[PDB]
Amino acid sequence: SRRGTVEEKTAKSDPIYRNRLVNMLVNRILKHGKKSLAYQILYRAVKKIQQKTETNPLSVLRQAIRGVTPDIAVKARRVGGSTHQVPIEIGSTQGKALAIRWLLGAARKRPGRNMAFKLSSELVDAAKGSGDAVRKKEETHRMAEANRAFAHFR
Amino acid sequence: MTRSLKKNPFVANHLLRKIEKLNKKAEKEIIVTWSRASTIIPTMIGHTIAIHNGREHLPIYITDRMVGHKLGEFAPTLNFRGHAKNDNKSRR
Amino acid sequence: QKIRIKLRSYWVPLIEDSCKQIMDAARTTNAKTMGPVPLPTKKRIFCVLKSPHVHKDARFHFEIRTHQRLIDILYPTAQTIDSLMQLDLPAGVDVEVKL
Amino acid sequence: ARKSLIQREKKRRNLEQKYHLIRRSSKQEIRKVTSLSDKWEIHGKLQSPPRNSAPARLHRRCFLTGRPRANIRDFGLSGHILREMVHTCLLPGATRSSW
Amino acid sequence: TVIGTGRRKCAIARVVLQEGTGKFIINYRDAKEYLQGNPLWLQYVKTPLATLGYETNYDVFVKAHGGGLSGQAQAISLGVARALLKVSASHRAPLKQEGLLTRDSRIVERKKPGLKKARKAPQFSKR
Amino acid sequence: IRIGGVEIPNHKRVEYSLQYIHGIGRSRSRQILLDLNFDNKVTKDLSEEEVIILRKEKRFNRVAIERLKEIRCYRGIRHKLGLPVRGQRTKNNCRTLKG
RNA sequence: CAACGUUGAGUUUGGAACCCUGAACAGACUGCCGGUGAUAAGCCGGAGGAAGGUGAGGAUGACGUCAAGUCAUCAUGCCCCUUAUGCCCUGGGCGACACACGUGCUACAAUGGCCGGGACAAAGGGUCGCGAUCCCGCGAGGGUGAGCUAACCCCAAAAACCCGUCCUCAGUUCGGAUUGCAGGCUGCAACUCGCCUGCAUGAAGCCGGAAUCGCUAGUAAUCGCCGGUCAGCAAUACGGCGGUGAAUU
Repeated sequence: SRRGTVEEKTAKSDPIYRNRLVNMLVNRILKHGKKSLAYQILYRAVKKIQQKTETNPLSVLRQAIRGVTPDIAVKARRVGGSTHQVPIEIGSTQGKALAIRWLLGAARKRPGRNMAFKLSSELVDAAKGSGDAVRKKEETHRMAEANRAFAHFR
Repeated sequence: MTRSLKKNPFVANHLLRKIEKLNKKAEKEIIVTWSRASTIIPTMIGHTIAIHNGREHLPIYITDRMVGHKLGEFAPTLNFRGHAKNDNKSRR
Repeated sequence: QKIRIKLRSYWVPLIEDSCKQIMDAARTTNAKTMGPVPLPTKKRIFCVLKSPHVHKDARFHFEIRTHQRLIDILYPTAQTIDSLMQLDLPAGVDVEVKL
Repeated sequence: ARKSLIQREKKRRNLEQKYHLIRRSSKQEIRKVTSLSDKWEIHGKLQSPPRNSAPARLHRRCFLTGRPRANIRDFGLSGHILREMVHTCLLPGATRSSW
Repeated sequence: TVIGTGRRKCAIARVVLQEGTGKFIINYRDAKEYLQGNPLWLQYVKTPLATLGYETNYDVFVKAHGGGLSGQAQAISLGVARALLKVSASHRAPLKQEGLLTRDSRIVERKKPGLKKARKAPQFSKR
Repeated sequence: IRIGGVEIPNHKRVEYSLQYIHGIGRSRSRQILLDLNFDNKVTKDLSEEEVIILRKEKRFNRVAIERLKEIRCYRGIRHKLGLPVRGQRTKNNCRTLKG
């Protein structure tokens, strides 16, 4: 931490809408180095969502992922001999990163049609309360707050 | 099954010369052979060719159904599952 | 333009000093010469095992840098042939004369 | 590597300049597939003379020791002794490499 | 006429700026013709002209050779950015703020011996 | 409709529907579109004459499986046992010809 | 090969400006500013800059550890064989199997397959060789045969990618194992033992337990090509080249 300080690794922003945090969603859905076709998964899910919702595609993206974004998660740390399941509070930098990992997996673990419909379905299912994407937010809260005594408050 | 055949099937000189000497008025069946890279020519009908495999010479019969074969695929290279004499079992 | 000579060797300070001599001794004879223009080097890279047994790692690298350069004379005069044929100075360079 | 094994292959090199020098072009006219339908068997059948003779039976071997494997066409030596020659200074343009 | 080099990986692209209409011609073909099938990385070619406002006033001719389609596109962007320095030295400050004058030193180099994909070490048998 | 044999193709296009029958693959499905003169359209929108001229093109099912087991000859070894016939190691792999 | 005359193909005269090419030279040295820190070192940021904090990455890996490996590379002590564990040849074997383990490759798809059109690379190879053009064959390939001894000729027309179309997740217009029949090519010669082509067949397999491996950037992942060995065992081994291009600390 003291020896060698790196802030973050960032590439070029979102195509025409201009956003650096949404550019991580195209980089995580990235399969074997194809950024040319990974663009067709995010931007076609922006084109097909405007009929299901009313407002702008950047707004419905942020209003839905707040139900997938965690506040507290469990990490494995050992002290004295026994492995303690101590829960550390997750910030805004790692919390936005953990939200797009479970929305990535929930899209691939639903073999229906193409990835243009699989990502578009799990985008609106987070607003109402359905799918494997929103279930992992309440599942990590079952592991957390139950082991609240292992970690002291701020 | 299709091997390395072009126009020349490649049959040894010591194979055909000894069979053409026996195809004068048709006599003698038992003949010893060492070359297994040789091809079967239709005049080998009725002649029992004993081909080498490293161990000994095995007496194999040649008919009309076996023309495009090499005589080496007839003689077993090693011991697997097929036709062989029942060996006398010693101590286990 | 007419007579083309190819100079091939391994070390660079040897050919650059030998090809510069075929420019200073070729301009004082008669016609003009096109300066020492070097064409791309054909560098090879191949590996070989060091230990005579089972040690697939620690494999080395051998380099054979074939440095090639060209110099052309415009008009072949009688006094240019008496210079270049007698000026046999190469210690490790090979000269190929083409028409 | 042995003086009995290198010699067995030197006797396979002496018939390459006897049988494969002029009378190889006598069989090379009919072993190949001709554009015409008339391809003769008589020469391909009576092809008994090359018993110990074959161009594919030739192995290069090392010029100092003589082992059949890892022979480079450029040097002619094997990877163990080819190394001992370049680690010293016995070959021009055999310096240390990077990439 | 103003010259400008601009390199990326192994892709060199000589940019020569001149005043005119505004048509971009890359290797005897148009900007939409060479980079066909609507590539998104075509927008990064027109970015050094967008921040200053010169696309409708200046015309360009560029010869690209080497690298890939995404490697050639960033070679034009640096080539025009270095060429917009010779027309006026005052247009250096708003252009260097984005990092268009700077070259990306990232290169996919040699594959080291003993390893497969350069850094990837061969896995041995576990206990 | 019965095209030939026991196998009846349904609801798919003519470029794949014929691949269910033995003797016809991906290549021989395109070969019977030059002599039969038709496109790669669906099997539901045809004619009564277009099935009869398609029935004239092949038809050798069930007896096509009989020509694969054919004779027996002298060899045909490792087939009567159930092994790979080639140079594969049957000690660990090759469950394709086994049970 | 910009500007200028064009058989549009730099093609010709011509031009050396640019790209490239090949030798030299300049440049990062925390050096400069500020903060932290013991008014040190160093670290954290910034300025100027193509590039900074050993720039990225090689080569280079001490005294020594395991009497670890190699006397089948070679050399050598000792010992042993020496009408012989010496020598020649033919055929066979090393790519044998009820199984086990390691290291890899090809898939379970549709961010994929297939058909047609179509945009860019780097690095190397080659004269008992690399082999275009044309003709013929569905194809491998064969006939004839130019040029290059080579940034002037050839080996290649690089693949992802991309547009349109089709399919549209049923073990499938996914996958190719296996098998039959018919060929090509290299060599005395290829059944055991080959590579490749053509036709047909077309399973296992729906991402896989315990356990476990590599990688922090242009790396992981993935997509093509070349070389060495070599008559021949051409994208699955090794070495070498480039295309696209992350994640997290």
